[PDB]
Amino acid sequence: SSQIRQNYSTEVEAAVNRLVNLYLRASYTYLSLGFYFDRDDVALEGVCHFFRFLAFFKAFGAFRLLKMQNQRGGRALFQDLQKPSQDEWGTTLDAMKAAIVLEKSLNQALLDLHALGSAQADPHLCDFLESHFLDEEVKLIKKMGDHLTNIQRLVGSQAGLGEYLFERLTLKHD
Amino acid sequence: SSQIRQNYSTEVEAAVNRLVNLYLRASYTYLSLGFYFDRDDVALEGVCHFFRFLAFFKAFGAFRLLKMQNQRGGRALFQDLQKPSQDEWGTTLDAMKAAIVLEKSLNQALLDLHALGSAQADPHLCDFLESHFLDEEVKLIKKMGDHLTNIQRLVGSQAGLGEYLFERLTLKHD
Amino acid sequence: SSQIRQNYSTEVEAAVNRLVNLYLRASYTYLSLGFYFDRDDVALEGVCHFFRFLAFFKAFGAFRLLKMQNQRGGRALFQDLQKPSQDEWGTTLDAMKAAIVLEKSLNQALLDLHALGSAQADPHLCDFLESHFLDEEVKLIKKMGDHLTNIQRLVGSQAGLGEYLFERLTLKHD
Amino acid sequence: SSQIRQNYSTEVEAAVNRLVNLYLRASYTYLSLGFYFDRDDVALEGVCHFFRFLAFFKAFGAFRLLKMQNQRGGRALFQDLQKPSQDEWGTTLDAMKAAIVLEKSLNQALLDLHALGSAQADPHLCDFLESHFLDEEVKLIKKMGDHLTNIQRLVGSQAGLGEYLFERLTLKHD
Amino acid sequence: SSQIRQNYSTEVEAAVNRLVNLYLRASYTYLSLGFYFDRDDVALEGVCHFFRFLAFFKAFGAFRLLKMQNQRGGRALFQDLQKPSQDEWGTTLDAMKAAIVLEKSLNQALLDLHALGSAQADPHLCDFLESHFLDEEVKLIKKMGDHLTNIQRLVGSQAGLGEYLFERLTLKHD
Amino acid sequence: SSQIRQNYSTEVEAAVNRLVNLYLRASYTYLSLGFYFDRDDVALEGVCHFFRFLAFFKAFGAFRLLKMQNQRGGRALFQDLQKPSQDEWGTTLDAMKAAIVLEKSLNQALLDLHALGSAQADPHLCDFLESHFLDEEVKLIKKMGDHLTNIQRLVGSQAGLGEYLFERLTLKHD
Ligand SMILES: [Cl-]
Ligand SMILES: [Cl-]
Ligand SMILES: [Cl-]
Ligand SMILES: [Cl-]
Ligand SMILES: [Cl-]
Ligand SMILES: [Cl-]
Repeated sequence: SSQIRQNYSTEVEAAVNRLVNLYLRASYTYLSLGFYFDRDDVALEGVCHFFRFLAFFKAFGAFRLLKMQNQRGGRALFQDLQKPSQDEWGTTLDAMKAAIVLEKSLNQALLDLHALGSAQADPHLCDFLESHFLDEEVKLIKKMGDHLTNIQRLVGSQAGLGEYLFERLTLKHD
Repeated sequence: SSQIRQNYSTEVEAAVNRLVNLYLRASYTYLSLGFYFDRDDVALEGVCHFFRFLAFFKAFGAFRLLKMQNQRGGRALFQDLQKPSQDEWGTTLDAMKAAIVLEKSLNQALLDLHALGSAQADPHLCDFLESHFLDEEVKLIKKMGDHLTNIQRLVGSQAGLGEYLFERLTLKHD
Repeated sequence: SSQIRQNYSTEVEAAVNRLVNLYLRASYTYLSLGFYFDRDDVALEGVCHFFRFLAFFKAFGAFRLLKMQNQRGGRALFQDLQKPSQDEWGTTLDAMKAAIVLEKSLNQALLDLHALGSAQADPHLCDFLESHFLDEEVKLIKKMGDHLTNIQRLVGSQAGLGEYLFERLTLKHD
Repeated sequence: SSQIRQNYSTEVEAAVNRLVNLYLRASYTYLSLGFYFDRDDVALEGVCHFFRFLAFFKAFGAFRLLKMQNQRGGRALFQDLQKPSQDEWGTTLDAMKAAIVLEKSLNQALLDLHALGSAQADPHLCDFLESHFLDEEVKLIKKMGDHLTNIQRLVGSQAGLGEYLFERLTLKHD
Repeated sequence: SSQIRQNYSTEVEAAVNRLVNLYLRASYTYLSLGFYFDRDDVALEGVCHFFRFLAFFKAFGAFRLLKMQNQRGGRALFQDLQKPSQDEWGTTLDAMKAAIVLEKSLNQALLDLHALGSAQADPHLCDFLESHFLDEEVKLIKKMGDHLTNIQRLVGSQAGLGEYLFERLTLKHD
Repeated sequence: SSQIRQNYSTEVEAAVNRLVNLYLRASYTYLSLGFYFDRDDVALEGVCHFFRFLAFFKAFGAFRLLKMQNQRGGRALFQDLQKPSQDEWGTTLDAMKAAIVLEKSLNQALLDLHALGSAQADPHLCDFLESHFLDEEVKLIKKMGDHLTNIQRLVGSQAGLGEYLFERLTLKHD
């Protein structure tokens, strides 16, 4: 079969392809979230920019996984990409909750693939995830949790005021 | 008649003169809105600056239309410029609603003139509007809609606080 | 009434609004003169540029008056802007004569408002006109008189030659 | 409904959403083509880079369409993204033929949407496609046709030699 | 037939080839006008330079049309280029009148090809002409009309003096 | 007749006009060759660029001849420009052979005009050709001969491979 493949199981190869799909689905979800916040009747630029950046970031993750698949002699296989779970995303709070849920699911998938790699004595795979994904993911979830907490603190009798202030004073815009 | 005029109908020539009037009326309306927000008892600099800029922008549009009238061999004809519809403009929300109404009317006038040009097989006219007015107008209306949405989100028990915060954190001032 | 208004009569406030109208009418007249000289069958760029600049200059004068109205606690009130006195402006000589007539009328209006301010013991108003309008106006009328004299000297059996040479050698173009 | 929507038909809105799907599907197809050419048993870097760039370019096209949908007051709706038509793409020639087929299909979709816009008297839509998509698409198809011709000229008894030389001397690598 | 041709009619292809011929004929006419004004017994450098530049400009137009023909998959076909209508071009006025006549004929040909493109639902063709030819042509005809008017104003008892002054003070030389 | 003409025969004047025609015909032939090699089904950029440059170079030669005609007091006379000998130009080899044939014909025409000048004791004419045309022409024919030899060496069982390699490694492209 492959002239380069070594210590690279069919199980890991398949799970890498599945993880690419999950990252591209996440990218697609973030594209939808970003354009929702760009609507004239939502109009929260800082939220749009936050999710738009994550769409690019998740696509980059898929690209890195696909590059690694080839470096190890595996074969990239693509599947249909499921549309995002929602067409409208509600409030900034609703969206940030959905994002944390998505990220925890991606994180569990990274942890599951790491555990498979460990079980299969594939240290290149384990290091790859540890070096390029696990800490990036922990840092992103921490940031979303921080944001969630600030959004929640700003919700009261005055939800619109809080939603505006969060977008203007925490999120990057211009 | 003209040594240069070619494929330039009397109907388009007249409609161009009418459109100049509409743009200058819009400029005048924006001058009034700007100075209203500069009043010591209104005092919203960011709103003043927003409308003052649009007054200049609409005058520029009229200048471009008049330059084109001459480039095509038509004759600029000016009519009286009607005073703005109001002497006092209410809240930022009231003003931004009035501006969107004005812009939609200008947009319909651009679309009507484009349709006349198309019907008269005048592609220079059509391209002129498409290249210098149609997208500029769509972009401006999108921005006003975004602003309207943010102003509306900030209205509640605390309308003054919201009006101040919008002017300070969304609109350009200094 | 106003939290800032002091020593600012209703008569001066009204006369300031009237003077804004006169300056905007003058701006409009200069816009018409400029585009007339831009016609393919007139084609005197230096004359077009001269009047176009005056259109901007007169609008600036109206802006300064409106800013002052607000600084004093008065209320800007806009009226319809009458179309210019002519649709076609004749020769450079005819146009420059019309401009001097317009400027003398604006000057008389400045002098009349100054006299009202003096009579009402409003030195801020008097100084405002003296510092930003009276000398600017005298300088502009002197320049137009100089131009008129040169245009007249160039009129003879060869009026077209003189009109061309004045536009090329006295007026700014490029 | 929308505070900004004007002259924007439901038919165009739906067709824009469909066109976004087509552009994202094209991006996905190009991602697959690129990683196929990055395989250790294919190893044609210049071809990988060509298709990888087109994946980014087609995603950019979808982003521009989605931005426009919002600028016009329409609502972005996403659908499932179908996996590419092939898992393996054959030779450079096979791939370049598949790309031209894909591009002609995207081009027909642009032309169809332009015709709908024209029929609906939507000049903003027509100009948008003309200014940002029609010529870009014609230029890309011309380049692929040029490439196809050069690949074909290099096919003979020595197909591998030709495939290597095309990748090294025509396509960008490093 | 062509691997790239799409939505490109035989009628448009033929009309593009005809238009190339017209632009090259115009270039040739301008070459002749330029060298006539370079004669020692004509000696009007500014007029020579004006027409020489237009010869280059019209050739550039033909080059752009030929590039587009290829981008669309059509086939460039060249025909004999007819010599200019005159061997001697008379006065600057005679020449500028001939140039405006030539330009109006080229403009009508552009408008005719645009109308054919519109009728054939070929928006790439329509946009190409609108973006690279229609406004350039309107601007050039406006300039020639301006020149004609100035030349005419300078004709009187003293035609030679006027012809010299126009060449020295309006046209670019050095 | 001419105030400047001296030692400039009617025979040389006529032959100069004929030579201008030949150079412009050559320019036209090179324009056709260049656009043929730009076809999507030919696609040899380096060959297109080679012939496109020669089209410009031959037009420059005609311009220099026309400038000289005027410097000597002769009168430029233009004739119809015959279309190129072919609509399709075959292979790079076929085209380069046609170009050498064209250049040898231009060279013979230069030599014939030089011999006429010598016979008529017109040393300005002789020097003009020697200084600006004879060596340029010898250098160009040497380059085409070098190219012909390299194209011929690359023709064998693998003509397409050779044609590609010549265009990529000898001719300038980018
Ligand atoms: Cl499937
Ligand atoms: Cl009236
Ligand atoms: Cl009224
Ligand atoms: Cl679904
Ligand atoms: Cl023939
Ligand atoms: Cl003939």
